[PDB]
Amino acid sequence: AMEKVQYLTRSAIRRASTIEMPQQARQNLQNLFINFALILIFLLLIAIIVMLL
Repeated sequence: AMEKVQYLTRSAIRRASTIEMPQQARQNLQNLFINFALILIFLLLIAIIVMLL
């Protein structure tokens, strides 16, 4: 049967059907912390280069 297909689906739904501790809560907080920080630093960096070009 299409187990590999239902595999991604089970993992896509895992958050509500087979998730560990708050996997996406802890990952969404980490991603935002790392994405927000890198986006903020890249913005402050690109902004500084504008005045230091």
